[PDB]
Amino acid sequence: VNSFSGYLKLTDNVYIKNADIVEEAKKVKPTVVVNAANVYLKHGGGVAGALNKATNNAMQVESDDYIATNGPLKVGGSCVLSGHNLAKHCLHVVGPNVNKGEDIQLLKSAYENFNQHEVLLAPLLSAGIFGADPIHSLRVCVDTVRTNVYLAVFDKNLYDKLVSSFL
Ligand SMILES: O=C1CC[C@@H](c2ccccc2)N1Nc1ncnc2[nH]c(Cl)cc12
Repeated sequence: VNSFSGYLKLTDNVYIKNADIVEEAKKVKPTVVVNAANVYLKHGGGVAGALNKATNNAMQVESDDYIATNGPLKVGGSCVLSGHNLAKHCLHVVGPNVNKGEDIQLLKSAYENFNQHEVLLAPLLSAGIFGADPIHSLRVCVDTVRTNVYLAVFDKNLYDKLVSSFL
C-alpha cells in the first residue's frame, strides 16, 4: 500500500479529495506529483505557482534551464523534472487553456501523459485559472487515465459539486 488517505474512490483507478495538492505532497511525498503547467514552465499562479513557492523557487530555476535547453512544451504535452522537497518527480503537464484559444480536445492528450506513471498525485487539468469546466475535466480524466490517480481539488464548493454530480 501507500501513504494516501481520506480519498473517495470514483472508479477502479481514480480517487478524489478536497485538499491542497501542495499540502498533500508534503505529507505523502509521492513518487509523482503533477503540475498544471503552461508551455513555458512559467509557474506564476494556481497549482504551478503554489508548488513552485513550496520549493523555494527551485522548481522555477530547474524549469528555466529545461526550457533554455529544449524549448517550450506542446499543449497536451509533458516533461518529467525533479519533485524537489515535494515528491520524487514532478510531471509537468500542459492542459489546453480555453482562454488562450486552445483546443479543448487536447485535454485528453494532456491526461494521456498520466498513463506513463503507475501512481500520481494530481490536480484537475485545465480547471481553475485555465478556464475549463472542472466537471468536464474529471470526466476526461476518468475516461483517459488507466493508472492510479489521486486527485486533489482545493476548492471545497467545486469538490462538493464534482463528487455529488459525478456519473
Ligand atoms: O481545485 C482546483 C480545481 C481546478 C484547479 C483550478 C484551476 C484554475 C482556477 C481555479 C482552480 N484547482 N486548484 C488547485 N488544486 C489542487 N491543489 C491546489 N492548491 C492550490 Cl494553492 C490551488 C489548487
